[PDB]
Amino acid sequence: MREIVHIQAGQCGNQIGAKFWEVISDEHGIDPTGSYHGDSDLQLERINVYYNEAAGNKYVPRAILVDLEPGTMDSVRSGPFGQIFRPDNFVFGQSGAGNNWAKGHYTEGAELVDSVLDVVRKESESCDCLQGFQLTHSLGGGTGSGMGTLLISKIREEYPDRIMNTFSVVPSPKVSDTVVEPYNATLSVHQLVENTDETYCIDNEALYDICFRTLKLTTPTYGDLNHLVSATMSGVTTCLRFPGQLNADLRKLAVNMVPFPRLHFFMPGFAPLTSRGSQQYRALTVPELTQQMFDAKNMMAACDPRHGRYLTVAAVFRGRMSMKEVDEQMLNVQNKNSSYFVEWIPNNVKTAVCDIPPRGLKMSATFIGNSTAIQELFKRISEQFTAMFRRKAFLHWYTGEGMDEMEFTEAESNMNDLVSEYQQYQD
Amino acid sequence: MREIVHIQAGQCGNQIGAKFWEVISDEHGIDPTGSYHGDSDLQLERINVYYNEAAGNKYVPRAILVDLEPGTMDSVRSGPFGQIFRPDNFVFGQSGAGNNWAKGHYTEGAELVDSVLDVVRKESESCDCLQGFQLTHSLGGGTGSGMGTLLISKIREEYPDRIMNTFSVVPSPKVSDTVVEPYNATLSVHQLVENTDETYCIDNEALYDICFRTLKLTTPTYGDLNHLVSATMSGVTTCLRFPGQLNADLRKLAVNMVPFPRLHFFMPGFAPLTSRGSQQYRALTVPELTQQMFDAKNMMAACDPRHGRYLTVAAVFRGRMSMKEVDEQMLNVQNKNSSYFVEWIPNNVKTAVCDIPPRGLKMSATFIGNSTAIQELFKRISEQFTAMFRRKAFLHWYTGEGMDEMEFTEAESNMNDLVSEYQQYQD
Amino acid sequence: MRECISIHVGQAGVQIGNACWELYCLEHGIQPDGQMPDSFNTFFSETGAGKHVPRAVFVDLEPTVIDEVRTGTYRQLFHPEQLITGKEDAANNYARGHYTIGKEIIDLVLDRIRKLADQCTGLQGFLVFHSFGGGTGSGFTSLLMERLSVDYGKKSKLEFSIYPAPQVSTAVVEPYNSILTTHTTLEHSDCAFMVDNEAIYDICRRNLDIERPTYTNLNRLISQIVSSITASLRFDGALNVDLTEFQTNLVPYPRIHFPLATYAPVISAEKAYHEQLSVAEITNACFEPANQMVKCDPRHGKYMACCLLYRGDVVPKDVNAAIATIKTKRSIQFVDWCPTGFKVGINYQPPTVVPGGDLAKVQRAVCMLSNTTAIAEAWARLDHKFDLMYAKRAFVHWYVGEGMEEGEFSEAREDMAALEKDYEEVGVDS
Amino acid sequence: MRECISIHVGQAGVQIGNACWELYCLEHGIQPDGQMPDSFNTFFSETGAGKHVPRAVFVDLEPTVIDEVRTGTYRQLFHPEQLITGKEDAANNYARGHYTIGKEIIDLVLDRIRKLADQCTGLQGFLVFHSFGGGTGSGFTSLLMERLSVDYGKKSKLEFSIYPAPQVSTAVVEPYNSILTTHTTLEHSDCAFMVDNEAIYDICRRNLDIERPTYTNLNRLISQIVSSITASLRFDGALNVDLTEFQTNLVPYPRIHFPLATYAPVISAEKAYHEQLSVAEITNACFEPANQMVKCDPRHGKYMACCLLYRGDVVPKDVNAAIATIKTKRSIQFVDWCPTGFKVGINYQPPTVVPGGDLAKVQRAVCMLSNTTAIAEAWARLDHKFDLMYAKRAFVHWYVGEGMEEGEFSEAREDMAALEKDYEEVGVDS
Ligand SMILES: Nc1nc2c(ncn2[C@@H]2O[C@H](COP(=O)(O)CP(=O)(O)OP(=O)(O)O)[C@@H](O)[C@H]2O)c(=O)[nH]1
Ligand SMILES: Nc1nc2c(ncn2[C@@H]2O[C@H](COP(=O)(O)CP(=O)(O)OP(=O)(O)O)[C@@H](O)[C@H]2O)c(=O)[nH]1
Ligand SMILES: Nc1nc2c(ncn2[C@@H]2O[C@H](COP(=O)(O)OP(=O)(O)OP(=O)(O)O)[C@@H](O)[C@H]2O)c(=O)[nH]1
Ligand SMILES: Nc1nc2c(ncn2[C@@H]2O[C@H](COP(=O)(O)OP(=O)(O)OP(=O)(O)O)[C@@H](O)[C@H]2O)c(=O)[nH]1
Ligand SMILES: [Mg+2]
Ligand SMILES: [Mg+2]
Ligand SMILES: [Mg+2]
Ligand SMILES: [Mg+2]
Repeated sequence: MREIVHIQAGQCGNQIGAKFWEVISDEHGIDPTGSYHGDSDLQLERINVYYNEAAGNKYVPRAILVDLEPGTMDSVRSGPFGQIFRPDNFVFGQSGAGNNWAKGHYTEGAELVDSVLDVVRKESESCDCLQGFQLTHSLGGGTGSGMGTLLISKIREEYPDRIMNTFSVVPSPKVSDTVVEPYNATLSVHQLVENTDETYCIDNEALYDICFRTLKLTTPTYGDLNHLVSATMSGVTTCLRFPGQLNADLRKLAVNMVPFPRLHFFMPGFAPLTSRGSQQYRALTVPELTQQMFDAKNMMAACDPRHGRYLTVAAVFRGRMSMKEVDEQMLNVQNKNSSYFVEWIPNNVKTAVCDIPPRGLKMSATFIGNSTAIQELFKRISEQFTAMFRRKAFLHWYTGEGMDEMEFTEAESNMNDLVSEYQQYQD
Repeated sequence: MREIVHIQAGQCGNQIGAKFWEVISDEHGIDPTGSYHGDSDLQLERINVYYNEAAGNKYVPRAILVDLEPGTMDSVRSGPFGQIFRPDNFVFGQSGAGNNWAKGHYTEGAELVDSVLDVVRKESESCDCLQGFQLTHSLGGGTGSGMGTLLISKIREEYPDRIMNTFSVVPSPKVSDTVVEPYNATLSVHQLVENTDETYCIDNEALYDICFRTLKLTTPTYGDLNHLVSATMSGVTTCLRFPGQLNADLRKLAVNMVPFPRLHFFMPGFAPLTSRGSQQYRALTVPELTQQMFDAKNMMAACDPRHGRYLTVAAVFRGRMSMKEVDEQMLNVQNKNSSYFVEWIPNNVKTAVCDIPPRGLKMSATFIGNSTAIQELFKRISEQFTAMFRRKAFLHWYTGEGMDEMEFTEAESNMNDLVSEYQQYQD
Repeated sequence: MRECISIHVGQAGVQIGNACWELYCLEHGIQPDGQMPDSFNTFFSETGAGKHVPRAVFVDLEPTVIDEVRTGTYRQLFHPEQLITGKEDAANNYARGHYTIGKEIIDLVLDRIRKLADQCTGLQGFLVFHSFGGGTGSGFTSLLMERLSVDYGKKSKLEFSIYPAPQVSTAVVEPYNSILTTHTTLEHSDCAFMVDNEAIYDICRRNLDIERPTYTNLNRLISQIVSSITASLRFDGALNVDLTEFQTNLVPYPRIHFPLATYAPVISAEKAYHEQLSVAEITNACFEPANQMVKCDPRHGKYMACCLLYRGDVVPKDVNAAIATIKTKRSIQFVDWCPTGFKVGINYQPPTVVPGGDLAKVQRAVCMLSNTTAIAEAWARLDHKFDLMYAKRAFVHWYVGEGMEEGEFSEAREDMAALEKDYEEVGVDS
Repeated sequence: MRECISIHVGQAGVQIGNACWELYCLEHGIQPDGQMPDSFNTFFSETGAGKHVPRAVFVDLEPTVIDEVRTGTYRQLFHPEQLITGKEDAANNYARGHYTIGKEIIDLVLDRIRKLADQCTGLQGFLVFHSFGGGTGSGFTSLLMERLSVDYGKKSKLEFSIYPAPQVSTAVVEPYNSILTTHTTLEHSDCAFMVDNEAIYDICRRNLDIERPTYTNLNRLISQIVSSITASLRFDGALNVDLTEFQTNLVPYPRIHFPLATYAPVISAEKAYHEQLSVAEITNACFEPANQMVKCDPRHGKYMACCLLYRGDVVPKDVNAAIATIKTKRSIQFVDWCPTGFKVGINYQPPTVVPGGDLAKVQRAVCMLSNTTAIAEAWARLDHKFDLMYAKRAFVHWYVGEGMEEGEFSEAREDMAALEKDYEEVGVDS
């Protein structure tokens, strides 16, 4: 019933997906072995959105574990809550994309996409009423970026009316891990522009900034960053998984945040995020959730919202809260900050409220915002790509296995066009 | 409801504010952990004026602790009642002003002050109906004087219709801690002339003299001085925090004590003050409180009121008291000493009475006096500044930090104008 | 006889229906499981032996909102045939609720309404509950009212709405849906009552002194209004108002069928002790701007017809005195072509109090329904929001991406322009 | 019928109202919670069953004393909407109480007054309690009185004010506010009763031998004065004085409506036994310059009209004897154009004593309210203080920065000057 098929591509995608399944099984009371041990009956009527019924009161996720390096799935299986997954959903090659969009899209991605599509076909036909897919991947590598773009495209010709949801970690100028990040990022955006219904631009720089200044976390590993991303992923589907005063599925957020089809790159966030020592001094009400989730430091992208205009924002509230307070806080945000919101769209905020909060907290909010500050996040990638492309740097790799200069040119042109249209609608 | 935001600048300002928060938590029955353990509901019917309701039926001060050395921050946090403050309000740098008003107002304090403005902004927006701000700072250093002056300018720019309070300790010629005290004092007093609604001139001479001759205390440390200043600060706002026969908020004292906008420098005072050995030999009555308030020795600025004329006098009484005898005492004071009160203002003394006395006393009084005797406190500072200014002494630090000599010249001109206006209203 | 069928579509409609059915079960003595430990025939049909099933139907395009009802306290009051769930939500799309999702659920609700209407013998009409901002409550309501008009015809169709507020709004595409649904609500609704969430919140804040009111209090007030409307059918009084005479008195012109509801006295428990809740003072409180259930100032509008539904300990003479005092007030204005503009009904049954509710027990209560021109500026500001979002063609690709056309938006906008012109030319003096 | 509404503005007004309502509850037997285990209809409205709410209103721009009332022993007497509270105090500023802070709270208090006035059918007038010194009690009182004048019109307006003493005053900026409030009280008031705190202090020190009296004794005395004012309307007597008759007999010219109130006998318990308190001697004590509650000298003034309000075991013949003896005394002189200048009112019921009060129980009591020229000297030194402070333009910016100009300072000054000229030219012999 409104099922979601989850796909994880690349090492980053698989890590974030494993943490997401950790937090989801925590929400629904599913043990490390996959059997129900929750207390509330509300954890089971919407168990089919992410899980399948196995023999013997056992729940298996609707997850596809995709990568070219078998070590990633070895790690995922060996970790905690890792045996819950279906053994044959794990799909793997032997080589590895080698930080190459070209090999992740043409030469060793293609032989694996057949098996991946077979698995997702089985999962989609098994489910009762599909509503869409979720893909977690990063734009820096070749497996994540390249093969996830290919997979998204294939799903789009096979399921064009279902919603395409992706959670994409984009590269950042400060946190740069591989040398060919601009190429992979540009080539991946060239297909996420027209093949996805909503894209949540994650980045490591903003996550580290959260773990520094907001959480006051001394040594943030990837576990904490993936925990934040998993919290946002759970927030965007809480309304699907639980009842509430206002209910908003993925399609409702998509229709309320995509005025024009190409502007579906959203800046996610979460609230409350508190330090261990500072959470004891903080009042916990709707206004403080509102002020946290609208704060530029809290945002999960390396672009200041104050440098642009909010086309639309979403506030997927959770927990037992008053609707007057929520709507009034959204009203005050819209009024006292009229310069930061687009004038030709009155009521820029989409508000949803669920009643089941995340474990350990009595209320939480997931900020989603379609702002014009994505233009600079894409201009950084565009200028890095242009710098590496005038001198033909590293092009011999991508050209070595089928790609050509015109594909890079068209990817850059598409990214420039999207930046220009964000600038146009910013005014 | 008429809440007050507290700010501490510099080492002296931070210590005075910490002592003030300790004594005001004792007055309102807040334990060092922040929870309420009082006995009367009057301790909570006005708890929002200084404290923010945190989750868990406990309170945190509406205070922002500001310095340029983390050492003072650590000292304030580590002491008693130091845990109550919210950790993010602790705003500090790493270099320190180094007794340089330039380093505190133009380069390093200017670099840091954006965070302070952000914190005071979120504090002022979280609260319901803000009435004003109060700042505790020195005038001899560079952190307190310079950076608190910058903060006052920014706050007045952002909140032009709110009341400014500055319990500022001024340098004195005999107990002169540092060499550059008059430079810092003149530069601070420049902007304190116009950017502050009212200023309380305190100095270490009068505090030491009280601790010598009134309290008969053999070796008073900074703690007793800070306790005296804290008691006066609490007695200023006791009408806001508690009911009374005649209420008087800070705005009422401002309009009843500032006939002209530039005359808002007051000499604070507190009564009763008796030594331990003389406690049993002294009578508990209001006329002796009036005599203790109106004599020269109880003043907390090193200005003898007998050398000047009182413009306006405030007397914030506390405890179960009779109004007839209070008014009669004030009438006798104004009659026997008509030469010491300005003649073109009838009824030079404004009286306010609160019903809740300070802890350990059944009766207390706060003296706030606006007199022309303040002018000599600026005469001494101006002549010390002029002595060091003819020879360009110590100016190279400020000049190399980014200032210019004409700033000093115009600050001196401003103080000389203030002195002249005090003299020509003294007649 | 005198049965009425309640249709609850959309999340708002279903929740308001939950409130209404809790209120009615409390009023008539029906327990939540359907046993009474007469006058209930208006809304409840006795089935078999000691079982009353309400003449309701709960339709939504998502399962969950119906699902807490199917597993809640009133799971046995209903049976799963008048609780209808779809597969996918309309997603704030009038187009999805009207064309793509509505088409495969309209037949089932239609024949459920058929089996619920052929059972009763004195059907007065229908009560449809929804919002204008939601995709379901706009599109599927439009489709359902099309079907009801083409099938039943002369039968009355009372409509309850949650109008979008001027400022308190939760959907970005809300003006689009609101403009689209009225293009059929105009010619398919006999009477359309408006309720605005912002006004109800402000009322709860002032009168009911609740700092933090949720949707449940809003639905409690709406259910109280609906109960006050239907008390004439469900009880007896000195003056009784049937739905047909209600429409005859309240609707001057076929396009002008959008009255404003209000309720009085809406007070807390502690405020009720010190209040002299006389007939005159609640009658006055009905007309003052602050208790209007829709955010609009009646002062700069002019009334056409007011239906005063008194219930409780009310006698007609003080009602006439209160109306006479109202007629002498210069601030309240009436159109010249309506010399008498008060249809009055008095009912003996006092308004009951739901356990745990914020409303206090009162001897008397008034639900005044005024058809006024004060809704014209609300519609004008909705049109301003609509053409602001329409000058840039924003969000239109979602609606036209399923089978709607641009001409639909253009014709809806010109229909609202004509309707605003109609109010302007009917409020003018002669 | 025959009702009157009490308005309490400022801290002084609210505390005096607290004393007045405690005294009234003691008088009529109504407990502090409103239950009485007729004649009370003047000041109390009976709500439902066994609940009396006072016909009062409490207004402040600061929440200290109003919340003290809301948590005091009379918290059940008033409903919360009756006690209106601001956020920021006027802070001894006429500008703040009249323009900046008074504009956003005047509408709500006028709505409360409207809802309190239509409830009663025989509204005699209003009783406004305030003080000249306070910023609220000057500015907002002037604003409320001009709004009441433009709204109600011919309804009587009686106000009780705390005029500043020549020497005993607690505000520096006091003369500005005192001049400004009278500038509008001259035309928006029907009868302004004047009270000095210093005179209350002198009476407490001499008559009641209280060495340390505070504001509660002052408010008790003022409450006794107001109770003696309203006793002729709340009970029955041999000679009854109504508010309209009071104004007609006491006010000879429209601008001359500032009488001086005296009350007698005001003595302690121990001093009451040795005194045979007859009507003649309390009548004589009323004219004693030491017993006036305004610090002024009637000897250098000239009486124009005085109203004698008697309550207790009083028969008219001894009153006539006392008045005849008063006429024969040369030290008390009257204007030539008023050959008879005594308005006599006798009430049977004696004045009650508040438990814990300083006053002693007396069989008879007199509250004389004389309109005399002795207040010209009060206006004279208030004006001298105003001029002496205004010469240097002190504190003027604290008014100019809040929607106010020096031109109206000058116009209030010249209006006061015309007032002393009026008193002087009506005090001359013909
Ligand atoms: N937020 C997170 N970022 C991660 C995590 N693991 C890796 N990364 C980041 O992802 C970026 C590159 O993505 P991956 O290393 O997963 C490359 P992928 O396996 O998708 O492709 P190939 O390795 O080229 O086959 C790089 O900046 C990493 O630091 C993780 O758990 N969380
Ligand atoms: N009354 C008090 N005076 C103090 C206290 N601490 C310091 N002082 C006095 O204040 C003066 C210097 O003030 P501070 O040391 O706080 C200078 P600040 O830290 O604001 O500037 P920098 O030293 O340039 O960073 C000097 O006369 C000190 O003796 C205190 O707790 N109480
Ligand atoms: N008064 C009140 N209004 C509600 C309630 N629930 C939803 N609404 C209003 O309904 C509007 C949107 O329609 P919804 O009811 O939320 O959704 P829907 O009618 O099911 O249609 P969909 O958008 O397809 O879900 C919002 O603007 C709310 O103001 C409620 O419980 N009480
Ligand atoms: N007789 C009497 N006079 C009072 C009492 N309380 C205050 N006053 C007088 O009121 C004057 C000041 O006005 P307040 O009532 O205190 O204050 P306010 O009217 O609210 O106006 P603000 O100053 O703006 O607060 C003082 O000069 C007092 O003389 C009281 O209890 N009894
Ligand atoms: Mg990889
Ligand atoms: Mg320092
Ligand atoms: Mg819905
Ligand atoms: Mg006051």
